[PDB]
Amino acid sequence: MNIHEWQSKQLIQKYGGRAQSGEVAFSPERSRDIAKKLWNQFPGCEFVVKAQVLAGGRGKGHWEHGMQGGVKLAKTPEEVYEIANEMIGHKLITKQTGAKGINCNKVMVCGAVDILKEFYLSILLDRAMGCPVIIATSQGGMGIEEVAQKCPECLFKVPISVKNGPTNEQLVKLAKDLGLEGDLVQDCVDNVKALYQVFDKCDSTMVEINPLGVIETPTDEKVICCLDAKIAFD
Amino acid sequence: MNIHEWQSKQLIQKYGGRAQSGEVAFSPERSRDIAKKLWNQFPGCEFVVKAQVLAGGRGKGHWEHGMQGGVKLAKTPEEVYEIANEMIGHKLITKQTGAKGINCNKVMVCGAVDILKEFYLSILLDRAMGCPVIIATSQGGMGIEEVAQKCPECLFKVPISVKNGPTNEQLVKLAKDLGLEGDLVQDCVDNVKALYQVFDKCDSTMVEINPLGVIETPTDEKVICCLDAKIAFDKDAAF
Ligand SMILES: Nc1ncnc2c1ncn2[C@@H]1O[C@H](COP(=O)(O)OP(=O)(O)O)[C@@H](O)[C@H]1O
Ligand SMILES: Nc1ncnc2c1ncn2[C@@H]1O[C@H](COP(=O)(O)OP(=O)(O)O)[C@@H](O)[C@H]1O
Ligand SMILES: [Mg+2]
Ligand SMILES: [Mg+2]
Ligand SMILES: [N+]
Ligand SMILES: [N+]
Repeated sequence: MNIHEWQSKQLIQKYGGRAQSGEVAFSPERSRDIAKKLWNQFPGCEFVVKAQVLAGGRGKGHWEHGMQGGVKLAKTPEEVYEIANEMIGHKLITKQTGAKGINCNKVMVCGAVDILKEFYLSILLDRAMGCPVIIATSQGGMGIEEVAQKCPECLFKVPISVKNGPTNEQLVKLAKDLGLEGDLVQDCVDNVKALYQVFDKCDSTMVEINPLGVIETPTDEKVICCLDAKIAFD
Repeated sequence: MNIHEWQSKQLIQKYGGRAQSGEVAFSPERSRDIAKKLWNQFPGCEFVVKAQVLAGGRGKGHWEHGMQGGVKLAKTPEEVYEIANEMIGHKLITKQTGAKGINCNKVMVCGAVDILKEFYLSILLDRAMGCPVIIATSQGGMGIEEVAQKCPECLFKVPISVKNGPTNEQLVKLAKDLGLEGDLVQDCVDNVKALYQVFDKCDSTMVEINPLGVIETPTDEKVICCLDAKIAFDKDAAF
């Protein structure tokens, strides 16, 4: 059992992680209202509409009626209406779904942000090791399968003490191994700490953040932020 | 009679202008909640808390009990609570108010944005000329009075046909006179068109935008945006 993106992100926020939960809408009219209200706070901003379905590969998927993409850029609230209207009540087809696609009943409306770096981060129980493991790569753009066979220096695997959880030294090293400097190191530490707490305290089978991003705020500060989230349970 | 910033900005938006209306809160608890919810959309953004009072010079004002500023930057939702708690139910003292200040009953919570340029733009009925006039300077940071005597080249005054309203050629020239190029020229034209419609169709005696800004969106697009707004009306006007 997997939970939806927005639910996973809200759970991450509850444990102190930074994640763009946006706001969910169950109608295209409501989606447009969310975007219009957000223009009162950041005039001229763009939007991203994210189909909330239990499946990956949304961005490169397609809809029966012709729309391309399950994660779509929109420049206006009316474009948010148009995009959400093709998602809600319709089926999205991705490589992780059969040709049957999967039904979508709601979308996430997000502000469009500048993404500087994309990381992959997952937390799971590694049966071989017999302990929790934090897996991460500094090349979140490309799949994790390929990364381990086209640039293994960028993939990192961190065994975790089950009883003591991650140590500060482990997380600091992981942040620097991913290429982070300055304030971003401790920012990353805090976020991975929160991601592990979600994993441990929620009895999760997997916490996968793809991508864990370095984004710019509207005033150009660099911060760590979960831009996607998949949390699984048995 | 002047109306509050929140109302002026929403009125400008109704007529197609770009203005940061933010969201109004009547308690510090609500102010915090607005900021926290906004972090779901632009994580890590900063905030600006703006006292809604009928007086200018808020940014440079002070509160009796020690806080400095009526327009204040806040880095977190809890700082928004702290700042708003010192505004709501308290009196702000500015250059335009008396010594005792003026009561503040609500604040605007706004997202912090990068401001590239600040312009002054006003639309009013010039009695001497006997027609509406659009006044603007490319130096909105300094007072319009300072501009007229230390850089008059930056102040522009455009008489408007009362019957036909501003022409596209006047507005294009004004945008270029203010130093704009590229997409910002037409962006400025559209926004000033909207401001004049507010002035004309709402029977206003003054629409003052100080500053009319060039701001960056979160994805670094440059757009025109009203960052302050003062609209006046005359209850005892000539019929
Ligand atoms: N708010 C956003 N602004 C800009 N780009 C975004 C935003 N959120 C996500 N993206 C981009 O969209 C891509 C697809 O989104 P994602 O949530 O990962 O869905 P999926 O992995 O199912 O395709 C991300 O890899 C990221 O590059
Ligand atoms: N959202 C914002 N982000 C950053 N700075 C802002 C924002 N809105 C306004 N400002 C700045 O705050 C200053 C003071 O606010 P303003 O609305 O002009 O009030 P007042 O003129 O009464 O001081 C503005 O001139 C502008 O420089
Ligand atoms: Mg993803
Ligand atoms: Mg002002
Ligand atoms: N940015
Ligand atoms: N910016």
